[PDB]
Amino acid sequence: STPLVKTSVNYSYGDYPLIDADPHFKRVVGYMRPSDYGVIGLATAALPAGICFAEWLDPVKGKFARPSVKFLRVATMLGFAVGFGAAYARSSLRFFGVTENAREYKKDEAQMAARKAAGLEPYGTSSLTPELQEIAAKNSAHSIAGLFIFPWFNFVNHPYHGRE
Amino acid sequence: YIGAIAVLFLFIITLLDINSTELSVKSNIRDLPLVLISLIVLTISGLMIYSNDSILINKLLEAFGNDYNTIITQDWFNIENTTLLTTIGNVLLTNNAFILLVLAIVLLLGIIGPISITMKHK
Amino acid sequence: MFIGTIILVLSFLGFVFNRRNIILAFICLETMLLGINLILLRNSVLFDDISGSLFAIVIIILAGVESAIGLSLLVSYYRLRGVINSYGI
Amino acid sequence: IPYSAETAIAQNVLQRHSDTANFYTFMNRQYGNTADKVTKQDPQIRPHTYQVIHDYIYSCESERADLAWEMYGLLHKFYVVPFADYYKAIKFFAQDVKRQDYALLTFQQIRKNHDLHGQPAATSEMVAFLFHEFAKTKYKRGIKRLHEVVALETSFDVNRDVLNEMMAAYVSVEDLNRVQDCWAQLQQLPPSIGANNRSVDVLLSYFKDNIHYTERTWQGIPEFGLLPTLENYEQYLINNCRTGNYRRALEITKNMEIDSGLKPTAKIIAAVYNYTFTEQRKLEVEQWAEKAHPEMWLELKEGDKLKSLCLPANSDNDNVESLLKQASADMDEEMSG
Amino acid sequence: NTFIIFIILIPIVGFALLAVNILLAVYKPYNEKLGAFECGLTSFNQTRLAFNAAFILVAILFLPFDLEISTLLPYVMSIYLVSNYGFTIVLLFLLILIIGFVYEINTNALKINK
Amino acid sequence: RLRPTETTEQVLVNFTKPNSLETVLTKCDEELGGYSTVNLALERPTTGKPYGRFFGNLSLDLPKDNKMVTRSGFAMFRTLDQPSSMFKTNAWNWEQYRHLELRVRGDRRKYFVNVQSATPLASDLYQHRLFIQTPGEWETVVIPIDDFILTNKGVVQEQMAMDTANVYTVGIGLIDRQYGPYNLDIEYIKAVAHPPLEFKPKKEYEVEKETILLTP
Amino acid sequence: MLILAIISLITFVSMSKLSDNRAIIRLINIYLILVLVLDSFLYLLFLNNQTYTVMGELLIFNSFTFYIDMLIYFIMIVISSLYGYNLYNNNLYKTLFEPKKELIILFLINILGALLIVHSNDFITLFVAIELQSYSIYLITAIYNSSYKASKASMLYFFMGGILSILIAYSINTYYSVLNSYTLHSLDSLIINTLDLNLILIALSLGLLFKIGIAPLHKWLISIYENTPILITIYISLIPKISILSYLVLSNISINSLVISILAILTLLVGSVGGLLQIKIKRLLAFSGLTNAGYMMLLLLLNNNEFSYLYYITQYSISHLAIFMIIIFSIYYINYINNQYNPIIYVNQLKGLIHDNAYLVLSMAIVVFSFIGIPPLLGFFGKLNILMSILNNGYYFISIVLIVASLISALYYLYLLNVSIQDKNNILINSNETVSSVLSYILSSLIILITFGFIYNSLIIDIFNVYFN
Ligand SMILES: CCCCC/C=C/C/C=C\CCCCCCCC(=O)O[C@H](COC(=O)CCCCCCCCCCCCCCC)COP(=O)([O-])OCC[N+](C)(C)C
Repeated sequence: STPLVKTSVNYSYGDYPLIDADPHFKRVVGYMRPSDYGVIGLATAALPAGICFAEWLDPVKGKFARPSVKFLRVATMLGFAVGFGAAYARSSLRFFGVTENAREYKKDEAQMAARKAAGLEPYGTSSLTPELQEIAAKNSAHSIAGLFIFPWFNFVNHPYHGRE
Repeated sequence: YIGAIAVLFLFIITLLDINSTELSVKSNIRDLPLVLISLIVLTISGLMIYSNDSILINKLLEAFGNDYNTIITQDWFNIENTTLLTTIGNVLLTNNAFILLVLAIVLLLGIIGPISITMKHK
Repeated sequence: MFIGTIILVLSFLGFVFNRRNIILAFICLETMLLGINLILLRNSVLFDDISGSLFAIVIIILAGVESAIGLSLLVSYYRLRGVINSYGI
Repeated sequence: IPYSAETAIAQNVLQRHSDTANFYTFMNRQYGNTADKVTKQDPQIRPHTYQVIHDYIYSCESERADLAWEMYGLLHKFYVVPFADYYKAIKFFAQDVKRQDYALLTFQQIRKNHDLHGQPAATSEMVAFLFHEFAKTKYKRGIKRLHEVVALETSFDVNRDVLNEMMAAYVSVEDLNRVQDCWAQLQQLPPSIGANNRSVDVLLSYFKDNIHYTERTWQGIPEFGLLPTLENYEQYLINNCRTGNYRRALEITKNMEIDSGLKPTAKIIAAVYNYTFTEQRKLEVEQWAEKAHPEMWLELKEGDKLKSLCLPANSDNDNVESLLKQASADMDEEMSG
Repeated sequence: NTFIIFIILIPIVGFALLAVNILLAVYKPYNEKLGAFECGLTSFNQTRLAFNAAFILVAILFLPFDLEISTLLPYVMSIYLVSNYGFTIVLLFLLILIIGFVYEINTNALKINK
Repeated sequence: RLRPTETTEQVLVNFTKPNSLETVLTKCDEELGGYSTVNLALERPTTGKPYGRFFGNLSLDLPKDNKMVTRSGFAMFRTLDQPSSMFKTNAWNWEQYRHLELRVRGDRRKYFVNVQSATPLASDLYQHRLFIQTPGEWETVVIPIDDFILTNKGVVQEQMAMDTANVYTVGIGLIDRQYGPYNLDIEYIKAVAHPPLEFKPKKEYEVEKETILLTP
Repeated sequence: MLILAIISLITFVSMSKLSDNRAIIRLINIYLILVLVLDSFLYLLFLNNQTYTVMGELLIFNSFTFYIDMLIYFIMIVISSLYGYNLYNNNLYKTLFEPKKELIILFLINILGALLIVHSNDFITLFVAIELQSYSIYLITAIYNSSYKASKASMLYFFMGGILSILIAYSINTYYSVLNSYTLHSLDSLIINTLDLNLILIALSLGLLFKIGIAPLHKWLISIYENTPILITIYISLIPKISILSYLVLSNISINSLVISILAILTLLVGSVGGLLQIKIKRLLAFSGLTNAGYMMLLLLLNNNEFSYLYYITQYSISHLAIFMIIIFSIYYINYINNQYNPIIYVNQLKGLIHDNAYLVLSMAIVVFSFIGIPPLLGFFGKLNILMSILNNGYYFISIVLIVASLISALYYLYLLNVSIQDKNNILINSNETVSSVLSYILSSLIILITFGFIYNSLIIDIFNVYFN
């Protein structure tokens, strides 16, 4: 769990304190606000609603025909996908100290306090060699900036989170 | 390049021959004048150097020579039986895994495209 | 590099002149890619660096995909499928 | 086997069991793999096993329409089929139940035999008929297929009748270029053989929503040396009605019997009522009818021919001309069956 | 160095190709009996032949699929060094390729005459 | 202004001129071992416009002097192949015509309008039959450009659109599988742009009417 | 968000009928709309011009890349709306604008290639993205292969782009041979001063700029644009140009380049003068794009040009989409259709359009004036930013060439309006069919953006000053 290269300490990505430069996927989902789940449901209902509204505005074959259940289900799955991506990005920018993250900061503080009390490592221990840990951290560093393009999440318990 | 690319080249050409379909041979004399103009321009560009060639052609002169042999030294810093393909796999799967995924999308394109432009759907 | 650069030069000028010999032009594309790969591999060997060889294999894969797409284009262009659809719907 | 037994044997297989798989196997034992080219049994010698196939071929319904195709194939491989039977099969495999793919292939069958074997060639009567059948189901694929067959034909040629139905085929698929192309070829022909009432009938139907070109088409009829017919007047009345000219339509119907002597029919008067989309203008249509055509109206009330489709109430938000398109488009479906 | 070789080699072989191509300027004007092809007559009576799109698709798609397979060779040579991270990357690579394989299976693009 | 010229017509086979015949060549099956004959005349009589004459015999007998052939008996004429030497255009541009009109007296023979245009293959031909409606009298038969059917070796093929930007030659030929003399008198062939909709028979042919239009 | 869309489209389109193409394209239209409106908050990552490196230094991420990315989604939404939504509900318009089964997948893969071009930080990633975009755009050009006019353009574009990509790879490998590196992070002021790698970057810029078609290699792409279907031409003539020009702007490898300046002047002159010699709409718009490309290439000669380039590329994208959509809408008001793929060819076919749809002609007049640069439209302000940037660096002859080119181009721009405001006595063969409400709304939104985007000039300037400095 010993880092191999030097990393920035308490770097400020915004106007809020840094919680985790490269938070884990389970970490990001666990630190998710109810508003983010509201966003997920909003998108999950919006794509089918968007399809229905587009059908109402301009029917495909002239006559108004509601889309078949297959299109509704595909739109529901894609809506859950886009909502989950937006929620993950919002939680990440909370971790990056860009938006308001006071409650997340307090939960993070209590969490590593409990972990240190239990006698564990701060960001986990891995199945990967330290070189692979560094490669994973360098690949997944700030990968949320490309949410428009590709999905990529940190599934490696690497120590390169930019904290003390 | 041989068992796939060249095989497919020869396959496609053989498809053109069994039912004899001679390919029409168009005249390139249409494009010859532009080649004339461009190549004369390039020769003139190489020509007005003249005096400056005495300090530039010499670079190529010692470039051609290369009359020194590389010295090969041995060391024992390597213990693992690592070959070139192993290093390729390591870099492509860890350092440049994103490139591997984008080439996966490229192969996906190479699968989809021929299907899209070769068959008439329904 | 000598051999790669000269293959590239010869194939490039074969492409520029014919330009209407689609079989031979596409062959020249393949040979120019081969000539570039040779230069890249030689420089990778000289520098003892893996990036040259990695880019070489990437160029190989891209060249294969490009060749597949181009041969599909030639199939569509020359109507290799044949017709014999006479007396049919 | 003896011929007399074969009559009852074959009759039991098809009409009583419809065992198509068994039916194919039986004849390969009597005549025997006619691809061997040894027998071409003449129906004229004994049209008994020929008839039972001929009866079941021309009796299949929409569900069994596929089955009629296989039985047609055996009828031609085994027995020589008269050329006059081609007309019945083409009309059967098209204008009879549902299927039009076999209409083209039946026409293609005449072509293949004429080119290779030497059978008598197809006449232009089928392509004129088969265009008309294609212009009923809006079959875009068959029209393109048949056109290029016509464009490279060394047996029959294009005449007045082919162009008329070819033009009608293109109106169904809405091809503004091909429609004008066929009109140029008809126009450049002498009126002796050329632009007829069928030509005007298609041409008016293609200008159904253009009042300007419908009118100039109407003045076209006197120039070509023609007198409008009852089927010709009806579409003109529809076109005037569907573009909001309700009032002008009545004067045309009122004065048509004076001008031409062609008394208005039920399919004319019911058409004017159907395509008038104003509740008061619909009333003025049924003002002369009670006192000029009393007997022939009364048989339209119980036949459900009259339809009271009109324009919405708070519909002044949209264009009136846009309403007439939607009202007439709905009315076209109601009169399609 | 490659640029230098390129630039100086361009004029020499360029002029050589220019001269050898100004040669065909007039040659074999193909005065062969091209009369039956400018009319539309056929003299084969046979040799129709056919090629289903699936046949040429098998031939063409041999190449991208072979590239997909041969891309697995670098992985099996470093399987232990990149064990779990590389295992996940190869799983994603294979799933992406199987997306295209599913495309070619569902489309039934590769089924020869039925 | 100074833009490329736009026009509604382009004469392909003009005839009606002292030279005329220099613009076209002929090809019968004498190129093969066949016995069909082709010959192009030039008639310039009075009380009318001078026209070309395209006659001959189309004996379908096979060439009993060789064996690799299977079917013979053609006779055609075409415009001279487009001279593309070093600098000129290369071919014809038909991107603003959509029609080709030709004025001709016909007979019982079945002629084909043959068009040669740019194509990846060599022997591809765009051909549409010349429908002679009125035999013995002149008719301006119009053929839409985007209705020619692509044929290679005489076989209908994958119907891809003509390359109207690059057209080489236009001609009329006989591939009719019937014996006997043939004749066809042409006096022009031109490609004509889209005509606006008209509702009169023609100005060249007319029928008795009231003549509402004021006389000049 | 794009990879998942590509995978889901392959899976769904595999198991769908041909009639579901419109519905699938609509689904992706709303999908991309929600991606923009719901994930737009990611712009908070780039306060004070903060920059990130992603995927092992293989990708770069900043406000410039984010803005080009969002613009590419907006353009993709508009173009995909042009395919999913039916302009007129009749069989003719059914036939003309019918999407292919794989067209949406190819579109998204080409968008992915363009974005990877914009976000590239390494020459290996740059080349891979270039090859992805090139193969996708070849397949886009060739997917309508029922005509020889389109087939010749497809084959020419394949071969010319193959030569260009080979030249790009050769330049990249020469750079690697010189420096044993594949990234620009090894280039500094000392590196440029000490060693002569300028020619390598000139060759790379040459190969990249020829892909979008600057002079003297403009004729092939102009022929391709002329011969491809117009719904394909609207896409193939905007997105690759945006990707290449954005990569060139962010790379910043052509400071005060004599070769780049001369080629930009040549491009401007050729585009302006050759436009005067055009009677076809497609060729005229191709030369218009050439002139705009020359204008944007003039911005490659100086630093701190992010605002001017961004403003000009956004306004040009909007105007390009608007002008092609106006040409598409005008198809209904002509008496005949040239081809199934290109239904309108000559500018003369638009003659008298003011008597069929006066407001369509008004919108076209607005977009043409914005192309010319008449205030207060967005085109004038983009050209003004270009002029300010070039005068800040002392390129006076370049400014004179720019002004002369604009004045010359105004002639063939007003050619369109003068033809369209004529009188056509030939009445239509079609009447009263209603045009699509969604596409009409999108066109009107584009026109209103062009007309009244100058309201937010100060707001955009402040946002740029706070997010790019
Ligand atoms: C509900 C979420 C929907 C958001 C989707 C946005 C898609 C953008 C797409 C296509 C461009 C259309 C015009 C965008 C305006 C520039 C915004 C900006 O301010 O430009 C700056 C950079 O200025 C520049 O360099 C030059 C920009 C050139 C603009 C040229 C067009 C002028 C006319 C447009 C005026 C807007 C009219 C709105 C009427 C209500 C980027 O700002 P930023 O990176 O800090 O993030 C912005 C925060 N955002 C992401 C929430 C929006």
